[PDB]
Amino acid sequence: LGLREIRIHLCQRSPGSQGVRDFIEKRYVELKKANPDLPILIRECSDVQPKLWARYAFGQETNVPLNNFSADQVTRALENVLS
Amino acid sequence: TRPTVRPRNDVAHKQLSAFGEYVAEILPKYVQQVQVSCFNELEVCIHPDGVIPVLTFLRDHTNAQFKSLVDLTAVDVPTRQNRFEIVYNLLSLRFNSRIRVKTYTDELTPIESAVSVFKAANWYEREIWDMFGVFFANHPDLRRILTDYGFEGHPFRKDFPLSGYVELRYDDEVKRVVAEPVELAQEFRKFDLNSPWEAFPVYRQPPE
Amino acid sequence: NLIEVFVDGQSVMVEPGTTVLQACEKVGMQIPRFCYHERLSVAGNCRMCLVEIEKAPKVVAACAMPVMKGWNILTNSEKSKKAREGVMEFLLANHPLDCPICDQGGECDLQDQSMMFGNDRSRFLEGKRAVEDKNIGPLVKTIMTRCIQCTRCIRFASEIAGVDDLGTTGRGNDMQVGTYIEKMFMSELSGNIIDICPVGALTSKPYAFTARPWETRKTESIDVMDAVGSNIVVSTRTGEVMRILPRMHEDINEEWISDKTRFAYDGLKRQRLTEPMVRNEKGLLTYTSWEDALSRVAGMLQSFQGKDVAAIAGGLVDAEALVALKDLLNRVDSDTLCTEEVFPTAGAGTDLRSNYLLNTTIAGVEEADVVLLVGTNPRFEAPLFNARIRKSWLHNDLKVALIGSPVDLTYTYDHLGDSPKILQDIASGSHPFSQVLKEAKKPMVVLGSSALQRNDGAAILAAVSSIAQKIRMTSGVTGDWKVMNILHRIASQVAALDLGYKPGVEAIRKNPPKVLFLLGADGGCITRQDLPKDCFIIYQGHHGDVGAPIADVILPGAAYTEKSATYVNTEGRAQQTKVAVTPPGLAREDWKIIRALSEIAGMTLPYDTLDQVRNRLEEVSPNLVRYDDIEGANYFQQANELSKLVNQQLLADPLVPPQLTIKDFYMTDSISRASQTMAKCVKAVTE
Amino acid sequence: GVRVSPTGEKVTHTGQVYDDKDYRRIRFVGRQKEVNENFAIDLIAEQPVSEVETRVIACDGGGGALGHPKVYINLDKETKTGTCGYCGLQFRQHH
Amino acid sequence: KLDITTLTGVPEEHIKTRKVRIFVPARNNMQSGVNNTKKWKMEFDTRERWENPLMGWASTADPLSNMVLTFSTKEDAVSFAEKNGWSYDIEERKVPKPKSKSYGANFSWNKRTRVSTK
Amino acid sequence: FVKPIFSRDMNEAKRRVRELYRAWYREVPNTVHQFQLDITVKMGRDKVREMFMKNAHVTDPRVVDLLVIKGKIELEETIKVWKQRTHVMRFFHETEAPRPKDFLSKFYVGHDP
Ligand code: SF4
Ligand code: SF4
Ligand code: FES
Repeated sequence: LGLREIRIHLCQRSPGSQGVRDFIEKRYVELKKANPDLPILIRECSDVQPKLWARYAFGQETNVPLNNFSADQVTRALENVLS
Repeated sequence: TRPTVRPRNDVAHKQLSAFGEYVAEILPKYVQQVQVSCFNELEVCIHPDGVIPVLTFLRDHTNAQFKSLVDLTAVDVPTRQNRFEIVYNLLSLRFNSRIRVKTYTDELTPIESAVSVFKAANWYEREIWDMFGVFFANHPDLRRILTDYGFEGHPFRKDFPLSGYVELRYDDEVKRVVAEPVELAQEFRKFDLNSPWEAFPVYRQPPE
Repeated sequence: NLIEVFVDGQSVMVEPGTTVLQACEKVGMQIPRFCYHERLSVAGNCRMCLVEIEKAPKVVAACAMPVMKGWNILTNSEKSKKAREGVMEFLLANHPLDCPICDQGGECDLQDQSMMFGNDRSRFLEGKRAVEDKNIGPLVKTIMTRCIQCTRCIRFASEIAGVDDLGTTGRGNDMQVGTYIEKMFMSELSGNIIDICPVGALTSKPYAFTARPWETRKTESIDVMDAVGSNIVVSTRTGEVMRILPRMHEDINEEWISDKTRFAYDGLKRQRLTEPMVRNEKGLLTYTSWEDALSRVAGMLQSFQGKDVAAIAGGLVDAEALVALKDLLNRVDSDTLCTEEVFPTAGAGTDLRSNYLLNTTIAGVEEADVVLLVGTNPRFEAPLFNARIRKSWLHNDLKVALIGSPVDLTYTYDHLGDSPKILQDIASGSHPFSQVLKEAKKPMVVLGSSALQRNDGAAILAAVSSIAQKIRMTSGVTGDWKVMNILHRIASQVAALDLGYKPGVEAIRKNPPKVLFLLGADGGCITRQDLPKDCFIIYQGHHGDVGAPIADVILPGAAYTEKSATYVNTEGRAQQTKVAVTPPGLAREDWKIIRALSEIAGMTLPYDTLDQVRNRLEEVSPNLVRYDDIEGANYFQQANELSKLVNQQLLADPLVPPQLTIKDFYMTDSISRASQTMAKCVKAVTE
Repeated sequence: GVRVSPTGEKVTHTGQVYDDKDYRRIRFVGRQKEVNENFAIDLIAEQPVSEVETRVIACDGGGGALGHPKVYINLDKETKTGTCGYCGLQFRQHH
Repeated sequence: KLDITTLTGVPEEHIKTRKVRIFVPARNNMQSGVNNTKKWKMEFDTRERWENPLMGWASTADPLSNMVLTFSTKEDAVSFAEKNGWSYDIEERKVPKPKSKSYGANFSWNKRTRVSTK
Repeated sequence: FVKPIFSRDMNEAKRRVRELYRAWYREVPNTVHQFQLDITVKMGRDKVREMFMKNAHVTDPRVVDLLVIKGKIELEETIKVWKQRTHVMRFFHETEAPRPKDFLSKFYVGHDP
């Protein structure tokens, strides 16, 4: 119930995406190391806001936009959605 | 250059031209282009807000009594926002002259009605109302010519199908003729006969 | 910079060098032509290009003479017209009187330009020559008589096709370009010559006599017969598909689509899932209304939510049906998401999306100063791309060499042995060939996607990742080059991986009853031994080949041109299909049946229109909503490589492409399989 | 002697007769389906093959401007007859 | 949004059911002529057309299906579909990229162009 | 911006429509008897209310007033005992089959969009 698939969206160039870009370039290897099971799909899409889908039980999905968030705040959301 | 070719009448082109600048003088406020082709066929612009005041002047002598509105020929080009291109063909009988003086309008512009001025346009009116939707200044009645009664469409808008959406037939238990959805058999099997490779370099709009 | 030369009146900043042709064609003026071709090569034969320069004593060849300053070019000038008249009087001096029976005769370029130029009356008084017919293939009939010594076809053939059987023969009168000897021309791009023929000399046999160009509508889209994702203009007529033509695009086909795709359409005309076919008490299927079969599968799929269900994705299948079906599996939390070809995922490569992408565009290949390939030959997966290779080989000049096999590519390539040694000797950089890899900048590293499987192909994966990283270590790379890339042959896995459903590993084929079939074209990866008990297995392909009979309670569905469902190119390019002739009978839009089953399942999908499922794609993909956007942030090999090295797999023998040779290339998907032209053609290449 | 369908009605010269399942066959009931007695196909090969010792020839279909456009049939290969693209009738160069 | 959805006589069904297609028409592959790539045009999406039970004719569904419309520019066509209330899909122009060419480029022993006999 | 047909802002227009409704709403029985419509007259008034509902999304006063221009023009043909009974019945489309907006039925019918 805690998760099945999780995924994020990211502007290729926008300032509100940049800290997140730096994050995926760093710690993503660690978080991905943490979870052999549940995928953390990531997309390059220049959708107006960086995004965070997270499926739970029976396909329901949380969706927090990542506009104007630092990578530390991003991670701050990330531990919150472990379940 | 002759047995097949139609000879070019320079003389009438000269006279029509000179008269064209003459008119260009006379009504600077609405008159624009003074087109003069080798067909001996002169043409002139009018702004739609300038429909009536020009036309009335035309009927009255200057050196051309533009008597008899022979036609209010109409064309619709969807590209231009001023899609409509109302044209006043005219003929000054005393001077045996012919001229084509056109305009433009949008869908909700109440272009001036020459009904008071010519009255010949009591129907050039209602056709070009009905086929299109070119609303007109002040006419005794805007009831439709040609197209039926309950009919909703505006064919000659160069829009919606040549068959139209409507195809009526008598029906049994209703004991009466009823309009129905088209269902054409065989369908107008349109041929695209357009030719790549321009035959007329002399024309040709630049790629720009 | 650019030299100045005058079009008739206007001054023009024309490029240094370059022909008068491109000069007039900059202002938009267009010179009459035949033998010349825009992406071929200049040839002086058939001088329709004649024009006089403003100071020219006599007319020049506009398609060939390089521009230079101080010239002026009155294309409309009388002498040039006398010249064109000189050409057309002669071409028609001996041409056959057979416009009407010509398949090209309804649209031949010779005709249009016969209208544009040349005297209306002719003055022949003797006896024209006429050559005998000269067969060069089952699928490319050649009437000849008609060919105008224009040599565009040999310059195509000898070059990009790589085959040289075609060519000139003889001199003086009764000279002919008829190829020597009886032997058929053959090529994997044999069909494209048909397009390139100005006249009716090279009329295709399968399409012969069938139709006339003006009648046809030209509905457009893209083919999925290749993973190349080539664009297409389709000449349908009267609800029937009359012929396929490529739609040009420099990033992809550059107006030279696969000969296999070109005759694919015929296969749509063979057997089709026309009506629903539910097995009876006898276990035999019978024709059935949708309410029956769909209420039945509605009776099955409410039973086994979550576990004990799976879904066999096809290779040609549209992404949308996958979207709705996985959403169905979401509502029941059925995690299973299996897909035809498996793709290895050390550190889970589905996430980075870039992993499976051919990160360099086919357009981007030309700038590479060095290119390498691994495993399957490009031509039996991307013949277009093979032509791109040979074109670069004829132009850009760079090394290429095969690994794992010496398959008969048209261009020169260094021979190399097999993976276990080569991959490590190159990963080490010890291999002299790898020393050449350090030697040259703008690297490219290709892998046959067939080798991604290879049981222990994960070894080749980590190996090649180490290789590309090592060549990055060699530096001289811009670093944004995205050296790491592969050639997918599948039309569907790339989008499913954009959605990252699963690696597609078939090891899952364990317990689940009531697996659903999407296409299910192969008898290989899946079969009914997965569940000894029930053989109940739902199906929604369109041709009945292989997968359909195994399945029960069959559910017929649309072919690709009919649906407007989208497809993703291997370069990550997104491009939707558009509607054409619509499904033949009870066949319908593919995912619509899914939304219907879900609607009966008590878990109806929130979106209604296909435009609204596309609206859903933005809230998940989110890249399917955007079409021409190949570009993105690109995750870079840093984070990528790190989990690749936290695994490692043993390398092995052997390493062979699936397709081997030409004769095996004619039967892949259900349309290519069922197409009759394919059967005749494979029997041709046999005996 | 048109080939007879299982229903018994004669097939069209372009063979296409309706299936026994086919309800549409009902239209012919009470009436007569019509198909031409004289198939052109048999009449194509019925004719003797004309032969001329020369080489290239010029068929006109019989009748100046009463037939197909003038056409130059080649006879490069004696292994085969030179069927017209129009008349459909064969030619050969006997020697 | 100057909708003329009611000002036009069109049935609401045909304006609801479908989006139209704005685009610039492609050059013939089979023919040299670039000439029709110029001038934009918009066309409605094709629908199913069942065969006539008699005589095997086409039996068209949607009446409007054969419509076609030229435009000077793309924003022009977008403006029409906006004025008229139908949904649409913009498509880009496709002028071929310029290619450097020269008569001698075919030759030269070193360039491996060479070609052959001529 | 551009010069208006007649009414400027909605109320100059809204005034015209009500003038229209009554112009129909009183006229209806006259029509019921001239053509001897078999419809109960309240059905006629209901249809009168309905055609005034289809035009609910109108927002430009030029669109409103142009619609009442055309609608009064239709009233012309109605009152003058032009048209025929059939033309009056064209508004009903009773010969036509009902349309199931439900998507599932739309699946069941045909290829459709
Ligand atoms: S090739 Fe062009 S010209 Fe020659 S016959 Fe066929 S159509 Fe007529
Ligand atoms: S095919 Fe016949 S006509 Fe077309 S180019 Fe080659 S030779 Fe000239
Ligand atoms: S155009 Fe190629 S030579 Fe005349």
